[PDB]
Amino acid sequence: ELVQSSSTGRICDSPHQILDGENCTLIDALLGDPHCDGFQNKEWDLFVERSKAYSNCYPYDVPDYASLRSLVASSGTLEFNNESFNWTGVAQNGTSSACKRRSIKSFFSRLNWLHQLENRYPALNVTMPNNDKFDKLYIWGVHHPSTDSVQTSVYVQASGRVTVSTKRSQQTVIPNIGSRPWVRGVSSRISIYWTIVKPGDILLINSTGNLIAPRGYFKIRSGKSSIMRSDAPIGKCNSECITPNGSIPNDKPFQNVNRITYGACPRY
Amino acid sequence: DIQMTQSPSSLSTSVGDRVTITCQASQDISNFLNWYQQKPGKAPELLIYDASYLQGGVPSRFSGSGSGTDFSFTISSLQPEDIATYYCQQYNSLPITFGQGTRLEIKRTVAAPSVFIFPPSDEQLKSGTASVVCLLNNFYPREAKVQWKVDNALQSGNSQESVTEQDSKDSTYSLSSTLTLSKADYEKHKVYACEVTHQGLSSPVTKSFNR
Amino acid sequence: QVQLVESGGGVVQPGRSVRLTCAGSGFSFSNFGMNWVRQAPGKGLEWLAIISYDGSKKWYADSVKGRFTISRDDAKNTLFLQMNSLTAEDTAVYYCSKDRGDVWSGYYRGGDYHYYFGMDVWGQGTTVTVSGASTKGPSVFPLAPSSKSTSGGTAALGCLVKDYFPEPVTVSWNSGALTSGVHTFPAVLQSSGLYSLSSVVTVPSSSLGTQTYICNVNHKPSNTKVDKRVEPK
Ligand SMILES: *[C@@H]1O[C@H](CO[C@@H]2O[C@H](CO)[C@@H](O[C@@H]3O[C@H](CO)[C@@H](O)[C@H](O)[C@@H]3O)[C@H](O)[C@H]2NC(C)=O)[C@@H](O)[C@H](O)[C@H]1NC(C)=O
Ligand SMILES: *[C@@H]1O[C@H](CO)[C@@H](O[C@@H]2O[C@H](CO)[C@@H](O)[C@H](O)[C@H]2NC(C)=O)[C@H](O)[C@H]1NC(C)=O
Ligand SMILES: *[C@@H]1O[C@H](CO)[C@@H](O)[C@H](O)[C@H]1NC(C)=O
Repeated sequence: ELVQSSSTGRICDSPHQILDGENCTLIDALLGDPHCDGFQNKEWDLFVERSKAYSNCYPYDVPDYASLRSLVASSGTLEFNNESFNWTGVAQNGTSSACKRRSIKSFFSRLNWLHQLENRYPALNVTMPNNDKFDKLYIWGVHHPSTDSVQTSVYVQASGRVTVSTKRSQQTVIPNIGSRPWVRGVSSRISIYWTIVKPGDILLINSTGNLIAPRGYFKIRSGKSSIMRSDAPIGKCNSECITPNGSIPNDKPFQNVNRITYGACPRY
Repeated sequence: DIQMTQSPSSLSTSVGDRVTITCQASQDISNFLNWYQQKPGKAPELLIYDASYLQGGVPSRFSGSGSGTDFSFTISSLQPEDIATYYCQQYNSLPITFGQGTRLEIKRTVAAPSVFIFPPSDEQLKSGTASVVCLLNNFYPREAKVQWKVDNALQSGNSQESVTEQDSKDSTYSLSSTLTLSKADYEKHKVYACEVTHQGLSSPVTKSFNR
Repeated sequence: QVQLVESGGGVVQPGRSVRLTCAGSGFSFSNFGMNWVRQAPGKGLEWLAIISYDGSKKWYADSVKGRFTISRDDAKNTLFLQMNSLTAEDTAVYYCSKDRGDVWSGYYRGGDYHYYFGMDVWGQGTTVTVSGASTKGPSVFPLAPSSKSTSGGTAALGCLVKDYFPEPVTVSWNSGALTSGVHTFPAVLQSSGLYSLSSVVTVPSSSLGTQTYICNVNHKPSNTKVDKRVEPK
């Protein structure tokens, strides 16, 4: 008679494909944190983030974190298709000590840190057509140096400017030079942004410094997948309903265990 | 909820010596640790941030080091303008917690206190109360034990003491313990004694009166 | 000039609300957060609360959570701290400090936006006193010298400034003419809610019969000046 109030305590890996977060969140796996290299091109129906997760790369920030977290979560895939942009006149594959991959200075595997090339840095203009029948998700960023000498030593430009535009939208970011508290031995930050390119629309980038260029796109779609914050371990069982407190049988008409759920779950 | 332990609670060095105070955190806080200076009566002043870096305008004699759980704070050459209490603060997670504090003092006096006793004045008796004042003048170190005796019986809970800062000349402390009683309870007894236990004293000194 | 000036500190009755104000000039205030820190008399520094740059990130200490609420006014560049249901432990010098947090210095961990950093700019601190006592002038009593207050060639005498409120009191001897050998001790808070201290001075024992010794006690909260002559018994 009374509605269900008990959970098994674990989340069943069936029938829904459950990709677990462990030390990696969806955004760190999206950017390519070295300790998240095992999540490349991996799909899911429900991605579960853990409280023990942590970042171990370059200190960054995402201004609108939630919307970018919900875009990748609803698509249910981290499929990345590399694209060759014409970064003529600049150097690529910038690395840092705060992002160690295989005990070597590295960077976000999905980002290309453009820096100076022989004390020369031209106004980069590149385009990308998007000839497909689906939306593309480009992940780019803007680097915030610590002092004016770092801004000069890396880009040889007194003021940086970055602009990412399409046929519908445009995004302009200005780097803010200043001293940040040291994080993994770095007094600098990076601001991560994104731009959706619809079919038939062209991507455009006019940057005169501090560009964290992308290496490609992700296949985005408003699918059925989602994301959930939970610490309950994943067990070997089947269960049509899933809650942050664990899997739940969907036989009773209601349930009072948590307001968040996924699947054919009776009302909370 | 991260605990910050700071040792020692106080120390005493001369001018020109190397002073080193530390700070131990209850868990790994990486380099998210800061050091402040609080001169007497003023507000805290930031000196070391991110464990290792020195804030602008601060002399080079100051420095910090450490990562994880143990951090150190070092003054290569102590100066008279460095007499203050230094704290350590974290920011690894919420809540942000401070340290206990470490007071800087001066050594090398090691002189015994001068003990005096003051019976309650006749004007205070008229008001209905009675306060016997015991004085420990110019002594070092700070550690001092003052016990009250009313007709040879040890007292407790009915006295209060206050200590001055180190004198700017001889670096000695002064203490004043106040035994508070009503006049009715004061006139019930005859001998009121103040026994003082200090390191510089061979035997405990007891000053007393009658009535 | 980068400064932080605060006000709103005063004597307030227990169980009543108090609003602390802190405004600063000389820097981009809407570009950092702010912190509150109090210091109990003679005790160490206790941290209290934090606001981020946009007021969306706030955190209260567990000893303070629920009781106090912290607010921000960027239009006037002013920081606030509402204090409700004040108990006796809240007697402390409340300081105003800076986040040291650039809006962009928000490095992400797993899911923790790590905006909280140290404090680089401090205020002056307003004295906030919570008690049910009222304004009163102290009762000064002489600590007369005698044979029990003689060490070698000197003699000890003083005055007992007992039962006043609130702090502070200023004590001088002979209108400031006698300064050497004077020890005015920090006041103690007796269980009656009033303050009390003693101010002693060591003088030559050969001048007790001729020299006049007068302590000058002044307590501006009660507008009372007292001059007591300390004479031998
Ligand atoms: C998420 O991270 C998991 C990390 O597991 C930890 O890995 C470290 C690697 O060094 C182990 O550190 C040890 O620490 C000991 C002292 O505490 C040293 O004596 C020892 O030499 C070694 O350095 C640590 O024991 C280990 N376990 C912990 C911290 O409980 C990893 O296991 C997961 O696979 C990873 N999940 C991912 C990547 O999805
Ligand atoms: C990005 O830079 C390119 C550099 O050529 C711009 O291309 C031309 O910009 C001028 C600006 O006055 C226009 O008049 C031309 O029509 C542009 N195209 C060509 C083929 O010359 C481009 O416009 C810049 N991006 C944006 C959004 O303006
Ligand atoms: C940069 O790194 C990528 C990573 O695979 C590699 O493919 C590429 O050849 C490197 N060099 C350039 C110029 O992109």
